[PDB]
Amino acid sequence: ENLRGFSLKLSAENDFSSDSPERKMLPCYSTARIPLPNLNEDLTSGNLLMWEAVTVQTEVIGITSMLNLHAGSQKVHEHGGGKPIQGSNFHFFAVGGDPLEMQGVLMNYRTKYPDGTITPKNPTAQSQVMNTDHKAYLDKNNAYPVECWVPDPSRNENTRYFGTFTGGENVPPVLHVTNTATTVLLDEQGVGPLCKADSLYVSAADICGLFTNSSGTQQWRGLARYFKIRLRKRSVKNPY
Amino acid sequence: ENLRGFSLKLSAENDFSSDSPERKMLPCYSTARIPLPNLNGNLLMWEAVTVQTEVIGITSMLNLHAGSQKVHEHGGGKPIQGSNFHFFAVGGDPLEMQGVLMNYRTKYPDGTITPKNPTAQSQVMNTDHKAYLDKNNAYPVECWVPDPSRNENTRYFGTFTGGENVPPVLHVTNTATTVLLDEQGVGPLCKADSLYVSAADICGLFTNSSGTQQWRGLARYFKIRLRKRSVKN
Amino acid sequence: QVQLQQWGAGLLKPSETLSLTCAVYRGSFSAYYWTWFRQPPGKGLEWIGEINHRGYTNYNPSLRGRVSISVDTSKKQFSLKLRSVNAADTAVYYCATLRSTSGWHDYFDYWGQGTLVTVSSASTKGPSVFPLAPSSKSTSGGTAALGCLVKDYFPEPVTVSWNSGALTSGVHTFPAVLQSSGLYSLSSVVTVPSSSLGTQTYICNVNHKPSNTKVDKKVEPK
Amino acid sequence: QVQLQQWGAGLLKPSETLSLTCAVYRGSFSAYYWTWFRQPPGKGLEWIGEINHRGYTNYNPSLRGRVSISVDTSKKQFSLKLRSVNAADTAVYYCATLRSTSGWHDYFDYWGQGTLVTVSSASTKGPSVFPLAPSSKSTSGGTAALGCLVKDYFPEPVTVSWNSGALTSGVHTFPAVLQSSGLYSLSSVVTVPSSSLGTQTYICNVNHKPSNTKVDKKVEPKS
Amino acid sequence: QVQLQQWGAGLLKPSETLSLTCAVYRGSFSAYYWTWFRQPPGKGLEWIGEINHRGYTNYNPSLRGRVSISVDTSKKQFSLKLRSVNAADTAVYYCATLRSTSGWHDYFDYWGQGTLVTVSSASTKGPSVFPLAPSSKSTSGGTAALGCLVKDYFPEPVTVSWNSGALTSGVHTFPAVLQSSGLYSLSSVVTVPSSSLGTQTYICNVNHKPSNTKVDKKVEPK
Amino acid sequence: EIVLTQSPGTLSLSPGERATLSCRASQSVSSSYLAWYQQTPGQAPRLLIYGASSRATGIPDRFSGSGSGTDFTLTISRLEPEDFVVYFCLQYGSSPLTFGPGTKVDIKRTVAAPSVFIFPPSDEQLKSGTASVVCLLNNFYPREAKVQWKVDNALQSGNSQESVTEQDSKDSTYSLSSTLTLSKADYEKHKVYACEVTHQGLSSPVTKSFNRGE
Amino acid sequence: EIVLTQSPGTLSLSPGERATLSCRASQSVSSSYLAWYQQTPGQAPRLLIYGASSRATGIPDRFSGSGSGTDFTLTISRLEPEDFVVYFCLQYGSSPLTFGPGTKVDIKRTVAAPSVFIFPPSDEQLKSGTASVVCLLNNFYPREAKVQWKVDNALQSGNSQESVTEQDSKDSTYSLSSTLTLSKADYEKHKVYACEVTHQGLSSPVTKSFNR
Ligand SMILES: [Cl-]
Ligand SMILES: [Cl-]
Ligand SMILES: [Cl-]
Repeated sequence: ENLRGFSLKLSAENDFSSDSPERKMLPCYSTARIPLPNLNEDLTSGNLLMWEAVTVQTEVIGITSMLNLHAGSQKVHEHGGGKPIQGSNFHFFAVGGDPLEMQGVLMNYRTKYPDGTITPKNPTAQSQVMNTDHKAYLDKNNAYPVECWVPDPSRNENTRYFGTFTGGENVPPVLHVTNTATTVLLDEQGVGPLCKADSLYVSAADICGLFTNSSGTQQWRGLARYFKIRLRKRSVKNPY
Repeated sequence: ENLRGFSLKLSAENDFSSDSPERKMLPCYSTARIPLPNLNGNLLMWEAVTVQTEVIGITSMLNLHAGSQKVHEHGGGKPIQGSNFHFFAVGGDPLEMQGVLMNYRTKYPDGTITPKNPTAQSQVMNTDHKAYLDKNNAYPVECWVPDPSRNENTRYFGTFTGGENVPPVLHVTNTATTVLLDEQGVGPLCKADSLYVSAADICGLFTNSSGTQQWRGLARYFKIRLRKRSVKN
Repeated sequence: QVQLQQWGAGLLKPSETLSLTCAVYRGSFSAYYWTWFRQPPGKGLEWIGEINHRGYTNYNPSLRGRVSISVDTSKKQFSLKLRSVNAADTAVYYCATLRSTSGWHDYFDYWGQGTLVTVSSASTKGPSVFPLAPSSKSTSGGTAALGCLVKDYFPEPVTVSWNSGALTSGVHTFPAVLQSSGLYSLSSVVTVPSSSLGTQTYICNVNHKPSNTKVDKKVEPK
Repeated sequence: QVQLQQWGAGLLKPSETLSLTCAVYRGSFSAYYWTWFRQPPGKGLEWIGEINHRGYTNYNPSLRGRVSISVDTSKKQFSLKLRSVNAADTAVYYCATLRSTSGWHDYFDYWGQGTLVTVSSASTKGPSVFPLAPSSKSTSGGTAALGCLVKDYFPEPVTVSWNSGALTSGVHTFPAVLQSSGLYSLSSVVTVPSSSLGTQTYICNVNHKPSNTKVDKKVEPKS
Repeated sequence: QVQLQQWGAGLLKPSETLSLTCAVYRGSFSAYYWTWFRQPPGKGLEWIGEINHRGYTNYNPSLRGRVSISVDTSKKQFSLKLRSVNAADTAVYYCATLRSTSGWHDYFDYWGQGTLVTVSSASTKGPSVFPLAPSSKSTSGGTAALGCLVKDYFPEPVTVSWNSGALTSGVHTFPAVLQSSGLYSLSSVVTVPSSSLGTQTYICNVNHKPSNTKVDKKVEPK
Repeated sequence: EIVLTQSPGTLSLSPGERATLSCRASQSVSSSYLAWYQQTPGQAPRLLIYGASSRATGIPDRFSGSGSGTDFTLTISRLEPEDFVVYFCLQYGSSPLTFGPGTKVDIKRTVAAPSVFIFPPSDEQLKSGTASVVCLLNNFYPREAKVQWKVDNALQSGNSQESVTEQDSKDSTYSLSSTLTLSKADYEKHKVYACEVTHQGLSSPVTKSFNRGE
Repeated sequence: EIVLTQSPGTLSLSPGERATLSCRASQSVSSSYLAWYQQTPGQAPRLLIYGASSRATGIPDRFSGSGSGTDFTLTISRLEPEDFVVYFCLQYGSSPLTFGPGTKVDIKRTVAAPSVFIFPPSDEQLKSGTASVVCLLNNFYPREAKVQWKVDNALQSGNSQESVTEQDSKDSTYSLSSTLTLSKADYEKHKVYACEVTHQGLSSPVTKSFNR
């Protein structure tokens, strides 16, 4: 309850045949459904109105908290400051009018995933490469482990997603903040995500790197993501 | 059969005169022929206009609990890192390749297609070493590169990043498109209603608790937009 | 792979000061809180107290005033001192770390091997080994019971085998009891076929290392 | 460069406990599964069991719950205890690792030197060394055959050389045969030029380490 | 983790040369200014001087040009020489570093264990231990006082315990006083129930290590 | 200090079954700072769970913890043979750190009555001036057994000591020794020496006895 | 447990030829977890192949493994002299790990007749009260040979023991010792001691014999 935004310390060197990660050691994708105002006087009119996502401004919140090198981080050397958060990081966001659609891929198909996680069902050796059986909706917060799931480029017709993975022992975190940067969400046809049932879906994973305790134990550190989505009224044909 | 997407562990320090790599230690180019709908006043060919592509399962490398050497005492597993190669091609013919070897005296094993009758010149440029990427899991990545002297009907893109500790850096988005049209506004023309997709996505080396290293690869997705082009002959 | 090596005098006399040292190998001395526990014979565990590399201490009030914990950063050692010991201080004493200096979130499970600390004025004494002879009153439904009473030894331990370790089946060696004398007593018994009493020889092999006492007692029928 | 050093008492009487230790002298103790095998004389190998650095064990059912394996992480050692030994436990026992803690895909080939374990009620006895003298009945053209009969010793092994290891050409030291007595016997023979008899001296050097027996028997032509 | 190990002869006659060495056992020898301090008995501290690894020195004018500090970079040692010592040079001498070669902003707190230096014409001498016997004149309302006078010893220190360290409650061991003779004296006292005077034995255990004097004086009622 | 109570005192269950062990605190344990330890006889405690629900490095996934405030549970999902030992809870939310008194997990088997054997003193002991009389209760289940010494039908008290083996690895039974100690003088003043055994496996109390000088 | 059978028991080929060794399992070996080991006399096993087809660190490329499920092959493409030793398969797909009984690879050579030598017991042994009579069959090929003891033309039955060397590293031959053991008493009851040797390289069976 004190280390909100951290994982349980990382286990290492599990046999591929005996790999049973703790639930609290596994970062999961974040998701929220944002209710939007009803636009429709009625649902009988020839044309109806739907919210259309046009742009998103987004950034990671609290990046300067990593300038705390006094709280619990291993000294870099004798008399030195604490070790910065560093190592493998993943920065991902999606905006859609439907839940994010995901494809399952595993490091280890024999991993025994714990209760409270949703992971690829009936995994095979093919699950370590591409097994098209592993399709999920990001339909639950704090459930889909980041290590099991990626955004599915074969689907997500009504979602725009953006991710960067930087892997490595000592990878430096590099994070930008500005309220002047906008990502356009309109497709080739000039249409943004259309918000079905007056619902906007925001999804994120922001693993900033590993925190190192004085012992050498490592914990994932995550930070919140802000979304500001510009929406416009789009006329559609009444499907009823 | 349990470590699909991994190579056999890397041998090291073979004599150049006695270099016999194990077949399952050698990553190969991936290729597939995609059959297209049959089209045939003027004859019609499918023309590849754009490709959307990304590496699938990049987040699987956040598993630092399965079998990777601890970074230090009490630490998490070592991330996949080191030399990586990210390559894709889209064409209306099989990818055309040029052979170049680290060591012309390498004895390549049965099941690989590698430069035939190699000489010392095969370590630089030997124009004898021409191949079609005409078989999946056969042409070792270390022996072959896309041939810039050919591939008139293919578009190819590759980045090699070499080094012990190179970090994998991989982007995913369904908003990025690569245009396949040439200077004349003509994309690859799909001969015999066939589209050819080719890839190599070596992400880096996985390190076991022993310090042994294995190549990790990931699948590549392709979405190709095609249009009907009127052609003569 | 933090390694805790425990040493100090395990046999103390009443009124003396207990002195134990824990040496840290294959780990950072500065990175952990160093803790002492004790477990009295057949009882639960008591937290004694703890120290860090800068010498900041916290003690259990249950033995406060009597307890001192110290660190030697040059030797990567920490020590326990317990003053005015009596019979109630008899326990296995453990050095340990339960967490790093980062805090309780970074929880650990490194323990020393433990020191058996016996508080007693009693002198080192080898046992008398008496036969528990098989008879009509020590036979039941085709099985006969025999044994050895290993009486009046100090300190623990004594080891018992039967026919030089060749007889393990049916053997029960009981935990030692502390007598009013301050000396220990243990019984070792074995059940065998009643028919085997005439044919087979049964010898208990008792070793008490502290007194260099080795007894090979033939147990014969009454 | 992972190095396994093996030791422990090889000579046991029936019902006793076999105790062997393997030291890991180079390489990470925590990175491998540590395994015991045995090979009875002139047979194939048997898997006994294995352990990791946390002490998790798996055993062959064939040993009938008589087997225990332990680790000492402080000494980087692992040990085998086999209870209630009998004649069928006679074998060379090997410590090894076949794979890292990453699993069976990460396969290795590090073996100890092996320990000859003999289980028998027989007592330690040095060999009698009898000459096999060259004569008309043991000579053929330019070749004379001579040897030493190394009879009635326990346990294995014996080492035999000729002229302190200077004579190796034409030497045949036969595998030991276990006699009804529970004692071992073998011959060592050599073929040499018949012209060299009397001119060259032929001495078999017999060492039986378990009984501290050293014998240097001069083999001279028969009368 | 800088560790300072201090040694040198502590007992000196007037006019002799004090010679102390400090060894830097862990930490960079070249990275710190190396300093000597002294603390006279029951007084504050005096800065003697300092040196860096290149041998640049600064000295306190108070020592009247009698002081030399040197470095041995091969041994990672620095030394104090004080010439023409007198009684006023009696002190605990400490080696230390207060800052790195980067300057006074980079301030440190590494100290040697200290060396007791006694400068005196007196020669090493064990104490006479006299009882302070409990009486009518040393009894008040159910409390009796008793003690030991540990008289005419040199140099410091002496240790005193009661009943081999078993009696600590009510014990007061006074600081030593230097007499006009140049010999030390101290008293150790304990207050006990008046009822215990006939029954309970009271022995003060005096150890003066420099003279190899051990005394166990029984203090009985007068 | 915070007082921890553990329930039950003894848990009797079969290999492969689910074990649920309870730890209750006299007041709220700050930050759910509650650890579970396993102890095998002759070894230091072994951490299973910290922070109420965090599994320790290298601990099998069959071990899990839950709870907060005053109420905590250790679950062993599928009991292995090595799990039939002692479990302690430790609170570290309040100084001083305090442990519960422990729960023993024992292998549930069918009820087995003890085989009762009685042993007179040896002649060599009696000559030395002491009489040790031993009653053996062998291979019984469950552990609960009462031994009563009777000398010439007079119930004895203060002059006996009892010792019990750990649950046997082969047959999952207990054994008990009771030793009656008298002086040679007091021993020779009486005739009938009897140990009376009460146990769930017996319909009525069983007496084994001898007459002095049989 | 999984039972492994190896074929043939003994394989006879010349240096430079291709060797094919078979390992067959009583049931399917999970994940093709089949290893091939070489054993030279007096040494621990040496890993050649793991995972049915993966060549171990530093192993020459002339060694290759193939197969899956129940049926596995070790191929030695061009035999070197050091390769003429014992080969074991190991399955590690099922607990317990089990080995095959092994295959010996022998050098195929021209037929060589044994030189037959007989040694009477030494005087020193006779003094001790025992008579060991040794018949040496030296440097023969192939391995198949019959030795029969006759004492005063009476065939012996259960008082002889045979020992055979492994194929010699220099000349690729076998040698065989046959030892007749009698009491001094039984030895002194007879005159003629003969060992009769039968072998493909001999025109007729050869008798080597002595009086006393
Ligand atoms: Cl799925
Ligand atoms: Cl070519
Ligand atoms: Cl080889």
